[PDB]
Amino acid sequence: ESADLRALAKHLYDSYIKSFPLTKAKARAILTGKSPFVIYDMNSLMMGEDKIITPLQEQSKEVAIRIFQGCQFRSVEAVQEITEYAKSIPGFVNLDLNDQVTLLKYGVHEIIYTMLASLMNKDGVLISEGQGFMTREFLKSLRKPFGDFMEPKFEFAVKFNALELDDSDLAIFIAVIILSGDRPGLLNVKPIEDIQDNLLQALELQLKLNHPESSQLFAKLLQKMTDLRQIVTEHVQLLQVIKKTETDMSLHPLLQEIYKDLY
Ligand SMILES: O=C(O)c1c(Sc2ccccc2)c2cc(Cl)ccc2n1Cc1ccc(Cl)cc1
Ligand SMILES: O=C(O)[C@H](Cc1ccccc1)Oc1ccc(-c2ccccc2)cc1
Ligand SMILES: O=C(O)[C@H](Cc1ccccc1)Oc1ccc(-c2ccccc2)cc1
Repeated sequence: ESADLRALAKHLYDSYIKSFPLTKAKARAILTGKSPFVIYDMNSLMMGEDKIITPLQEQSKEVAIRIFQGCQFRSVEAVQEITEYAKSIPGFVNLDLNDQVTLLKYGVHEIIYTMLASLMNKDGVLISEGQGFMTREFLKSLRKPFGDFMEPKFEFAVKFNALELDDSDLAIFIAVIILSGDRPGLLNVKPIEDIQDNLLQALELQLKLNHPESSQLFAKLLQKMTDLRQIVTEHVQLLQVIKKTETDMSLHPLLQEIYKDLY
């Protein structure tokens, strides 16, 4: 029933609003003008780092290393809030715990990038809960291989943002991503597909109601999941070049655990 689906949509949204201080609405409100300092080069980064506690040993490290060490902090927090949102998805806590961990290891960064897109435009990304703006070309200018981390997230975000989703849309779309039945190592595929198919109905209903003059938005949205797997795939391959060139780069053990036996 359309009444059941709108209930599921509403449930996911209320749960999404509860778990994620980063919302498209707030991000868009900052990019609309409804103030942030701009890091566009080395000089402006140093000025800006002050205006956004880390040990002195970590502070004395290379700029490139420091930028990706610090994003890690918001990253692991995202993985925790994403994990809690997952549990609030009907049926998920009833999956086998091995399958719960597997969907979540494969899914968290696709969601992180989906939510990250709200903060990017074709020129830069809102940082520090919207207080700052770091440019895409300055990220590209970082020492190799660091200059290559972010550029494929920008290319996705420009296209993902062109669809003008609401948070109420994204609440369902990210639930769909977590409950993907074809992740490697899933024991019970069909209970997972059982929930997702029902989530794909909610998402379809939600797009027809929220985007009535856009007939194939659903199709475009579902394809972006291919973009996200490719961005994770690329991102992980880059982490190993970072294990071979960089050593002092302090990876976070939860990120280590997620990136084990993955793609
Ligand atoms: O903590 C931040 O605000 C931040 C950071 S941390 C940071 C930012 C600028 C200078 C030093 C550290 C970050 C780094 C990159 Cl390459 C891209 C986006 C970044 N952001 C924005 C961001 C938003 C959400 C999430 Cl999960 C991670 C990062
Ligand atoms: O610091 C945090 O707890 C979160 C972590 C998080 C990151 C991605 C998805 C879910 C959670 O990161 C944020 C990133 C941006 C923002 C934000 C807030 C207001 C306007 C724009 C961005 C808030 C939190
Ligand atoms: O993998 C992740 O969770 C993050 C994702 C992310 C990266 C930038 C902005 C928002 C999210 O990307 C990273 C890139 C490099 C590193 C890192 C940290 C310490 C040592 C080596 C690499 C950690 C995270």
